[PDB]
Amino acid sequence: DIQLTQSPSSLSASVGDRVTFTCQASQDIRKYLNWYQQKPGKAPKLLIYDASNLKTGVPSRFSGSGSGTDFTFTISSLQPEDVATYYCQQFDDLPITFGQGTRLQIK
Amino acid sequence: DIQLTQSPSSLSASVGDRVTFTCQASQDIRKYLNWYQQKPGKAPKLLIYDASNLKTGVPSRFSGSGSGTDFTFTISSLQPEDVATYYCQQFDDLPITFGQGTRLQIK
Amino acid sequence: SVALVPHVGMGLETRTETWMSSEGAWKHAQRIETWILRHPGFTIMAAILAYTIGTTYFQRVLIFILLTAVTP
Amino acid sequence: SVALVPHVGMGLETRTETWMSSEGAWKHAQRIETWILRHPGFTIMAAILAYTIGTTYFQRVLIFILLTAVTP
Amino acid sequence: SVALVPHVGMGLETRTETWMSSEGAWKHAQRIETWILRHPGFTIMAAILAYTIGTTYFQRVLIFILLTAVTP
Amino acid sequence: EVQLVQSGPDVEKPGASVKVSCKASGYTFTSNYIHWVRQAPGQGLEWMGVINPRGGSTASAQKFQGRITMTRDTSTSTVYMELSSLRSDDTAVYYCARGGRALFYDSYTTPRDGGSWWFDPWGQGSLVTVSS
Amino acid sequence: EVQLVQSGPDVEKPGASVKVSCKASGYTFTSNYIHWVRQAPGQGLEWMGVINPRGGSTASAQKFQGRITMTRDTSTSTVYMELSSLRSDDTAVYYCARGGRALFYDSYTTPRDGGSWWFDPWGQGSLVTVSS
Amino acid sequence: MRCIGISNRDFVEGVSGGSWVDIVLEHGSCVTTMAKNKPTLDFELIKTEAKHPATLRKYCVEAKLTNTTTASRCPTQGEPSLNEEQDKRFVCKHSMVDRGWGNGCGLFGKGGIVTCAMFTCKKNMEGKVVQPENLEYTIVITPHSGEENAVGNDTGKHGKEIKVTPQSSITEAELTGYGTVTMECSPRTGLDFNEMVLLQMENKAWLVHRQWFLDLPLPWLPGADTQGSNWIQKETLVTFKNPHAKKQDVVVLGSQEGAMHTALTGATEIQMSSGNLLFTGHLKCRLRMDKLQLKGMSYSMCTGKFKVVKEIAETQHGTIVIRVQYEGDGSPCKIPFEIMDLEKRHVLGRLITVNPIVTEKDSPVNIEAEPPFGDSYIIIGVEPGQLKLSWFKKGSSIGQMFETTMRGAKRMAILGDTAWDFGSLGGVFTSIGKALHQVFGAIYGAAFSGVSWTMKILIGVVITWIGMNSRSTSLSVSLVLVGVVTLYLGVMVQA
Amino acid sequence: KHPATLRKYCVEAKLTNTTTASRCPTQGEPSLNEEQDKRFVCKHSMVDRGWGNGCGLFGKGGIVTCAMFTCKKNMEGKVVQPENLEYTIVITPHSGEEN
Amino acid sequence: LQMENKAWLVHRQWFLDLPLPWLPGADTQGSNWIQKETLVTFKNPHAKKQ
Amino acid sequence: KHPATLRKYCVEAKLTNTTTASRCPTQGEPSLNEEQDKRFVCKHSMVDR
Ligand SMILES: *[C@@H]1O[C@H](CO)[C@@H](O[C@@H]2O[C@H](CO)[C@@H](O)[C@H](O)[C@H]2NC(C)=O)[C@H](O)[C@H]1NC(C)=O
Ligand SMILES: *[C@@H]1O[C@H](CO)[C@@H](O[C@@H]2O[C@H](CO)[C@@H](O)[C@H](O)[C@H]2NC(C)=O)[C@H](O)[C@H]1NC(C)=O
Ligand SMILES: *[C@@H]1O[C@H](CO)[C@@H](O)[C@H](O)[C@H]1NC(C)=O
Ligand SMILES: *[C@@H]1O[C@H](CO)[C@@H](O)[C@H](O)[C@H]1NC(C)=O
Ligand SMILES: *[C@@H]1O[C@H](CO)[C@@H](O)[C@H](O)[C@H]1NC(C)=O
Repeated sequence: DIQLTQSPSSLSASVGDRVTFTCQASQDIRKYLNWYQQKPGKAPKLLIYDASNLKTGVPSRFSGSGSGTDFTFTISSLQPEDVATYYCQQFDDLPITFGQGTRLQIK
Repeated sequence: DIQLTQSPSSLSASVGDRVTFTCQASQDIRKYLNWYQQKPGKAPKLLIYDASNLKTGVPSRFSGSGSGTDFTFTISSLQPEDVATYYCQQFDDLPITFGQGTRLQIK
Repeated sequence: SVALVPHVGMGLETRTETWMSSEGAWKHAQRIETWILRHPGFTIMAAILAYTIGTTYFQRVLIFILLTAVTP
Repeated sequence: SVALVPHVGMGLETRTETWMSSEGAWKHAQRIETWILRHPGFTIMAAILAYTIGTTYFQRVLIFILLTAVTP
Repeated sequence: SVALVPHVGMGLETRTETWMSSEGAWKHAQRIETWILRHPGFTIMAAILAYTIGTTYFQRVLIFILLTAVTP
Repeated sequence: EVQLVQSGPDVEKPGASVKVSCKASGYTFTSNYIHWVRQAPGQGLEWMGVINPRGGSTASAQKFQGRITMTRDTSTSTVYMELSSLRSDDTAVYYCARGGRALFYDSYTTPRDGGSWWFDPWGQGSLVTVSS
Repeated sequence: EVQLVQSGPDVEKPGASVKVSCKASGYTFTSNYIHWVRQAPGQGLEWMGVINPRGGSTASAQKFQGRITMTRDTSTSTVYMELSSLRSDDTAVYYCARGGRALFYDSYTTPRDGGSWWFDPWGQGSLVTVSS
Repeated sequence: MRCIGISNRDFVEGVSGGSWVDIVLEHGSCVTTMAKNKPTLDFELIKTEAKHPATLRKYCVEAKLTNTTTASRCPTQGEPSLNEEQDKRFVCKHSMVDRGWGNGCGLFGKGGIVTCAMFTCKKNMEGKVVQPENLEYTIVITPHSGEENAVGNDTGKHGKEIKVTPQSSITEAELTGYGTVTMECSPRTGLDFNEMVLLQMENKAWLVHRQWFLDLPLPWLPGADTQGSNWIQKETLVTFKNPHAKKQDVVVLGSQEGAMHTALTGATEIQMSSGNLLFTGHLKCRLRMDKLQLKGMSYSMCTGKFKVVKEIAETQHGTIVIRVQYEGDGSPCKIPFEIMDLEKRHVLGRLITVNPIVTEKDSPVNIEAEPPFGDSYIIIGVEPGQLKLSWFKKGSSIGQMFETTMRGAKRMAILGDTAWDFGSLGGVFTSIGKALHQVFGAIYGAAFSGVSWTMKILIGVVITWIGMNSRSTSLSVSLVLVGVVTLYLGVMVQA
Repeated sequence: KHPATLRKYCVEAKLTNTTTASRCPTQGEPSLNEEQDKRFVCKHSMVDRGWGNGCGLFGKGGIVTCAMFTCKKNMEGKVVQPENLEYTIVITPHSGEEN
Repeated sequence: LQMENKAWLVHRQWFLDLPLPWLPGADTQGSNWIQKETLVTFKNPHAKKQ
Repeated sequence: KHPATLRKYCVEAKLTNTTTASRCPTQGEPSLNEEQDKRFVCKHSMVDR
């Protein structure tokens, strides 16, 4: 049913750069979407809820955007400790589902 | 319930001797009783059914007796290969139960 | 529950006394009479009914004792 | 089973045709009439009943078409 | 379709039970009574008809149990 | 021939459940009753329960009340005993065998009865140990 | 603090069933929803199902239909996930976590939302491997 | 034996006629018979096997579609055509929609349109028929009198299988000793085949009478087919959508298999795997017993000292089987079995082993008998009187005539006037009975048949009511006959 | 848009396992353990037993059966609240502009 | 009928019809009890829960 | 001598676990998996939400 597409699959970037992801929904999910960071061998972690929102304790370089089917995650300045795989999450309807993930490689 | 008492607990005997066991029932079991031989590390085996009866293939030195609550198993001539532990079995009422067993020791 | 259907009339009895042995009857009466004492009004209204319906004097008596029996 | 409950009178309909679309009615008729052809005797006895009971001519007609309807 | 003409009265019935044995009858009843519960008004109007037509009392009863038999 | 092959010995943790199998041959698998009898090493024989191959009727002893399930596969001509809430006391050898009787379903005392319940046609036993 | 301790990694035979535990602390154990999310090594995150500590209501995804049971012990403030008919594909790491919960029974969408799904304090994960 | 426990059984007393009996027996039932002599025999009926069938009809419960072209002509002129409409393997329909400048073509009207579809079937029904030939009954006719071996276990060899076919007759049978027996079937008086159809579904089957099986809806196809794919129907199968205006559509109808079950209710099923299993039905045989020995005669009466293993075993009204094991010398000597009253010999039972006998010695010989309605004192013992056993039979004489009447009623029902034949040699009254009910119920037969539980009971009460209206004493010919046939036949049937 | 799912009807199933039992007596109405899991189906019936059946007493016996039950096919029936549901209309002008 | 010790002889039917949780002679782990409706009553205060 | 056991009446019991559920107050009649095993006791009721 609800198919969450994540793009791109991977990115390599130099420190300080701005990076963005995009997730596209087969249905209108309105404001329900999420952005995970997960470092290898670690549990996943929070970044963005309601597609628009930082968590407390999260650095400010993170942001999220988009509304109906389409969304963009953004880090203003790439930082080395940010190497991870990132995700977006559709909660709508509850056939709960995730984006496939996007890996980073530091330059 | 159908407490089955077996006596004696053990016997030692010389070859060729006549040996007898006795099983006593808390209730009248009529003709339902059984006599097992079991050699160590082996499954148990048949000897006497209806308290009175040899099985085909069983040597003739074996016999059984008794009726209401009381019974006697008998080997006419002790033979060395007969070293085992022996049992009597109450089938009546079906809270199926066994005698505690009697071990032999050859002299 | 087992509170009622107390295996009474039934049959089979015997020559020997059974259980509550000259009580449970006496019990049955005493309790229902007690409950009568507690709720006199219901006695009143019921009796009135007896004087209303049928009334064929013996009739009154009957339906009255029933309306006494009627309380569970 | 679902063989009979066939969601008909119900309501809600619409401006557009639904399902068996001008069939299942004429189905219903054709099959019961078929079954009439197969068991004429029952028609006979039933009709007789119509001539027996009531009989108030219009009555006869009614109870007759009833006894036609009566076959499952 | 095969939904109706369920090979029943027919004949040939044997000593041994057949198929739905001792169900499909009480099925039939339960079914139709259910549908009665669902559409009480139709019961009402029908009964009224029974009080209208014929109506020498037994008649009313009869044509009414037609209402029962009207249609599932 | 008259024969029984039980599955091999096993060991489990306490509180667990174990499944022991009993396969048979040499007769009509629906023509004889099955019973399970246990022997603790420092003890004699103890009757656990009973299953009927035909139809599936079952029964069990009071001691194992609640603790033991019995099933079968007719196609494989095989019986399964299973014990739950394993405890160290449960450590023993288990045995399965048959009966000649009448059937549909499994008890009987008045019909026939006896006839080498588990002395001539008894399995080879199997060891099970409840340990941490 | 907000915390989750899952039981350690395990390995099982195919067709089996495994039971993984999720213990929590730092809040009222009845005040948050529980979900199980699995990650296969060569894959991302997959949502297995949900249990409500309060009252016991549960739900599961279509893929695991028939295969997974969820229970709890309130006294221990602990949840249990269990998977049946284990197969090699099942080999993965499992995760559990929470939701900020309106009340009785489990699953809501309209009432805002949880604003996660095993990412904040779902736990440390645990590895399970289905192998012969 | 082999009868005991089946309940529902048929005691037939006496023969006369110089040995003439009429037995009507069917599978779940069985029959126990007696005479003033000859050994008691039991007739138990088992599988009926019709060998050669022949296949009439093809019904398919499921299909699928593909290809399925369609066409429309125009405003007005023409009714559209399509070439594949010519192979009847397709299904076709005309409908009407509309067209115009939107459709693009001609002047604006409600158009004709057509469609066709490939048609290919899923699971079938194999229905065949069997001529009143190639069909046979198998009977076990079992002796009583001991050995051991179950009053039961119809398996095991005693009463042979005594096979019979209408192609043959006279049913010559033999048993050990006395066992010369002559039976005569009348299978052509049986189920009345050629009215019959055997219908194999995926692996359950059903026996249903022909016409209904003709008239049944759903896709037709004749016994010849093989490649034909020629099916003639399909109008009741796949239905076509026509939403509001444009287009139209074709729809596989979906399997009716269950619904067909719901239909085949009200019919005895039949298992058919290999060639036939056929059960149920009924048959009537006539039995000539002449050359029967009593199985032993000029003997000595036991010796003494029986020691007995079992019970009492009161089944189903009477028979009270007992098992005993003789102890002693005397070799197959008669067993002095008696059933008497309190003391003061009035003695009355009635014994069915008749002439029980000891076998080879050790073997649990058994007996059955019928004590009176009351207290019973049973005695097998002789010289030191040996064994007396107290017994009590409960029940009531009156109650037994009553229940008997219930039996005979069920017999009036189920298995018709062949029932009247089920006795033996009533001379006039029996025959005239069979005829009177023959044509009589025959006219009630089928005519007011095809009716079910509900309509039966209901029509019953109404017609008995109109009878109660009391005109001209004809009410009885209404009324008593009415209520009886209607009600009594109402609840008993439909099983 | 958003439905929510109320009901599961299955149009087809299959059986397996399917143990059964009878007590044979009078005494007792038979029981079987798998009758416990309602995923099975159960029924009581009555047949008969005796010396042929072998056991007791000669009477019409109680008997039971159960079966495992599993369905392949369904109906998904859902409902929608008188909310997010929407209509789409084309409101077209006349006046030329070909086609 | 044996209770904790004391017992009672009562005629059959009544002993069938008697209420309270049913369970057949077979038992064998069954824990299968019919009934329980007459046992174990459920509160439902005014509105919420149960 | 020989009896045979017909009936098990229990005079006392206890409860535990005891999950419960509700759907919300039209669509659906709530369900819970443990309603499966008849060893549990079950009831439907109606409250509000
Ligand atoms: C039904 O008949 C069969 C066939 O006689 C009985 O099986 C026999 O039982 C005796 C008892 O010792 C054996 O000696 C025979 O070898 C058996 N026949 C076989 C195995 O073919 C069966 O016992 C009878 N039914 C009952 C309930 O006894
Ligand atoms: C219905 O509308 C469509 C869309 O305008 C028409 O298709 C157009 O036809 C003209 C005719 O030359 C072309 O120039 C356009 O490029 C077409 N639009 C496309 C291809 O998107 C269509 O013709 C109209 N229906 C009829 C019957 O004319
Ligand atoms: C119809 O479909 C079949 C598929 O079985 C294939 O031959 C082709 O698509 C069509 N054949 C025709 C139209 O003759
Ligand atoms: C049913 O039988 C199969 C064998 O065909 C067995 O594997 C399975 O465990 C059985 N299930 C139950 C519930 O008895
Ligand atoms: C009930 O809860 C206890 C612990 O609270 C647990 O051990 C037990 O397995 C539970 N029982 C059921 C049937 O879920």
